[PDB]
Amino acid sequence: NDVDPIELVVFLPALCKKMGVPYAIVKGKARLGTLVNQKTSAVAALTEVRA
Amino acid sequence: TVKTGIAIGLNKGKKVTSMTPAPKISYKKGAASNRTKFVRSLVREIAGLSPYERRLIDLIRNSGEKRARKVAKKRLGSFTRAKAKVEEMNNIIAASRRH
Amino acid sequence: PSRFTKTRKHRGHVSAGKGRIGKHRKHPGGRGMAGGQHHHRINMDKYHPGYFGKVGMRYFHKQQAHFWKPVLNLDKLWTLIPEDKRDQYLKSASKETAPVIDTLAAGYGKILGKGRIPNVPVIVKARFVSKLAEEKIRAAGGVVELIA
Amino acid sequence: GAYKYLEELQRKKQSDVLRFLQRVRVWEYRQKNVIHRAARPTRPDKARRLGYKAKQGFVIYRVRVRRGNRKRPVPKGATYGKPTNQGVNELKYQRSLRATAEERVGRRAANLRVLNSYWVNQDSTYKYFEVILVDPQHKAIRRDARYNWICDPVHKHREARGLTATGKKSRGINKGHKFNNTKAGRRKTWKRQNTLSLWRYRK
Amino acid sequence: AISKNLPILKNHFRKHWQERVKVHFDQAGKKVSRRNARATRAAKIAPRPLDLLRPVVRAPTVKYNRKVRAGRGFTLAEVKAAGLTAAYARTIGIAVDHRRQNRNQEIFDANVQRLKEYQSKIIVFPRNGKAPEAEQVLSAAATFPIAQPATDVEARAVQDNGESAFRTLRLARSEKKFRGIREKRAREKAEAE
RNA sequence: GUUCUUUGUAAAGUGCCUUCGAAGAGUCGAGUUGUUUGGGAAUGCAGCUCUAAGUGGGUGGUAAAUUCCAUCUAAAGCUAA
RNA sequence: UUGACCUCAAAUCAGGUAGGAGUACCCGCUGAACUUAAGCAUAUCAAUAAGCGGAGGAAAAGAAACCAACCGGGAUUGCCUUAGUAACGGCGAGUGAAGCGGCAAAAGCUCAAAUUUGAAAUCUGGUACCUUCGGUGCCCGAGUUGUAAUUUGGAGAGGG
Ligand SMILES: [K+]
Ligand SMILES: [K+]
Ligand SMILES: [Mg+2]
Ligand SMILES: [Mg+2]
Ligand SMILES: [Mg+2]
Ligand SMILES: [Mg+2]
Ligand SMILES: [Mg+2]
Ligand SMILES: [Mg+2]
Ligand SMILES: [Mg+2]
Ligand SMILES: [Mg+2]
Ligand SMILES: [Mg+2]
Ligand SMILES: [Mg+2]
Ligand SMILES: [Mg+2]
Ligand SMILES: [Mg+2]
Ligand SMILES: [Mg+2]
Ligand SMILES: [Mg+2]
Ligand SMILES: [Mg+2]
Ligand SMILES: [Mg+2]
Ligand SMILES: [Mg+2]
Ligand SMILES: [Mg+2]
Ligand SMILES: [Mg+2]
Ligand SMILES: [Mg+2]
Ligand SMILES: [Mg+2]
Ligand SMILES: [Mg+2]
Repeated sequence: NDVDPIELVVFLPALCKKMGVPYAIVKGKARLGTLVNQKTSAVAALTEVRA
Repeated sequence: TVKTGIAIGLNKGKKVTSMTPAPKISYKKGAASNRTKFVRSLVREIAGLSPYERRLIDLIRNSGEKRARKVAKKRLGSFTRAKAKVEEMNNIIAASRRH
Repeated sequence: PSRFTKTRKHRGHVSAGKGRIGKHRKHPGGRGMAGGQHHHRINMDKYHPGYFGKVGMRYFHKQQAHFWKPVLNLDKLWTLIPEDKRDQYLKSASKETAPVIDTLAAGYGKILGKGRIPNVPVIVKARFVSKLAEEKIRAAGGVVELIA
Repeated sequence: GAYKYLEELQRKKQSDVLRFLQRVRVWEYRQKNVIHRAARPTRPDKARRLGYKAKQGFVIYRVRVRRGNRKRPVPKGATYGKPTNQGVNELKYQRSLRATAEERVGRRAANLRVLNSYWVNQDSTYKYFEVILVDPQHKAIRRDARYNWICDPVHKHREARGLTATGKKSRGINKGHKFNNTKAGRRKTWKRQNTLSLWRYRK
Repeated sequence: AISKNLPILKNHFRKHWQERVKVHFDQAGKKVSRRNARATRAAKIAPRPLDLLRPVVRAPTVKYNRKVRAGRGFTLAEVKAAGLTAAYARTIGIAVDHRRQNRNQEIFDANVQRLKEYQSKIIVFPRNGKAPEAEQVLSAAATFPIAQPATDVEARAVQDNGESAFRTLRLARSEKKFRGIREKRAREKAEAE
């Protein structure tokens, strides 16, 4: 929710809504970066999850 | 399009055996590109209309396409661009409530 | 060669042939084409009638190659044939095996009909032909074939 | 990718979202210094199109340039010449505000090379540009054969010589009949056309 | 300064023309230098004819379309029909022009034929072989000279049919001059309510 | 040229079938102003205002509407003689 | 309370870089007037002198949003022409290109926009060692707001 140039992600909710992909706007590109071993990540996706 | 063999008239020129070269991939720079269509549709749905586009839709619905095209030619460059913009705006109007 | 000029002969004569009364001053009548309408009007009108004003319509971006069309008169019509073959073509003025002359390959665009040609058939390939040129070529038993 | 969406979105500049962002960002740029380092491109897709890469040695600078005409700097409007030269207030500075921006940025970061620049914002007083510069001393640039061309001394201050995109545009460097005056260089063409060529055996 | 009966002259020397006066004193020095450069370039490159094989091509602008001349490079179609790839042709000494297109089978066939002749008259040295020194010939243009195509025969039978070629030209020109007016007249005569 | 290397089941090219084919925006373009050009209802450049499209766009040296055609592919970049 | 992130700072922090000179030629900006027009204001001189910024051994331009209208040519540059011509111009004085053609020299190309996604495969730096215009290992860091590979319209890519 804190991407400093916001145009990078403003179309993401609409893209996810058009393609029927669940999306959540969540606090922290820093938190997503900790998720993916980066400083910031600005997105985090799950395509396959274990059974 | 065949030359007539003489140096004057409509299809003047020498009769040469034609070949029809293979089409260049240029001449298709403004091509269809389903990707562009999808991206442009999404951006058109997330960004709204521009203020002059809103004024143009209003003019189409309240004063007619000739007034709308006059205003669109004043706004954009040329008459061809005005025509295309007015067709796009009335396509928007047709996709709108008057489906 | 300076030793043959009259300025070597004017050495010792004060005015250098330019006169004592009207000397050689800088530009007594103006520079270049000055005063062509005011104090050089007589010299403009005599020896240059038509110099001032406009006479026709303009042509933006004219290309001379569009108008390239060299004219060959009928009076030659045979210098395009090689000298050696010309004698045996003049002899045996046959409607068959008539010499073919590519006037475009020779570098001409229109065949005109000034002179007169011998009474021998010739196949003239040209881009354009004068009416009388074609009439004379046909009267000589030849033909004009249009090319481009 | 997202760069296609960025490119399409940046073309809707009078949409509500881009108008809001334009206002907020123009206020922020006006609050910052006239020339100041930008931490990242404001338009990363535009920077990529103009040759920026997100690696060490690529630098973004934001620059503010005064809008309007070039007033003739003569004292009291007196030009001391013929009336055809008396003009002071409608003279137009045959060089872009973008060129002025990137020249000032290059003078500030003289150790870098101006690769390109792009418009980011404007108000009535100012036009705002982001200048992409390359560090020709950085080893990531001196290697990486795609970019070490700009390390060559022939590319020193190409923004000051008009060798960037806006420089070539203002110099009129384009092909065809519309650019006969300026195809190989205006003054070079003029010298060629005003040279008297005299051979040994005069023609 | 308008004197006696003389043609009006237009000598353009009202600028500082003496600041730009190129006298080609170096014509002979530059010719010697061009010959020296040709010699060292020939010695530098492998036995190789100092220039690329150029295609045959028709000049534009009817002033010159009657003649044929060397072009920039062989078209992609010509190279493919000669059996080469453009990259390999460029490496074995054929100029390739991606811009030029083939709409003339005569020129296309001629260029394919001179490409085949070039391939049959060149020896390509293997990168890891011996290929004994093969007596470099300096000119590919002299080896494969551009020939002007012959169109007709020296003598032929007169086949006059009474068509009056002058009249044919007049009628072609008149048809062009009135094509649009007659087209609009036939547009307005198809009214039929 | 001579010799250790052996690169590498890595890399490249080539035929056919099929689905595609992303191609640069305050930019093009337009108005106006100034300058400039041989460029003349406006050659380039620049300021301000307007501001595109995608079988699109630019050009085709007389402004405009209409219908075609031709030719290239901008708004990013390197390059010896 | 602790740990990040973003942005912004500081250090005589580690390593670098810029300035100035020259300036014949080169790339731009800025920019006259004398002069010519037998006066003079548009024009001319001149898109020149002076002023300013910026390079190299050459620079610039350069692989077509070109020229054309042909039976089509095919990056750029330069020469001979085109041509004192088309055109511009108190249509006055004056100015004034370009296409073709011959020749010199020739050379072609690469990014952006693509999911590597079964594996950031990318790179600066520090350090140890070495065969030191660099290499390897290790370690921080840069980087997913995208660094590699793959493609550049002449194409080309994914599948068989
Ligand atoms: K006298
Ligand atoms: K002055
Ligand atoms: Mg005496
Ligand atoms: Mg005396
Ligand atoms: Mg950084
Ligand atoms: Mg100003
Ligand atoms: Mg492009
Ligand atoms: Mg000026
Ligand atoms: Mg380009
Ligand atoms: Mg360059
Ligand atoms: Mg230190
Ligand atoms: Mg003087
Ligand atoms: Mg005077
Ligand atoms: Mg006087
Ligand atoms: Mg006076
Ligand atoms: Mg000076
Ligand atoms: Mg030096
Ligand atoms: Mg040199
Ligand atoms: Mg260079
Ligand atoms: Mg290209
Ligand atoms: Mg060319
Ligand atoms: Mg002449
Ligand atoms: Mg002039
Ligand atoms: Mg490949």
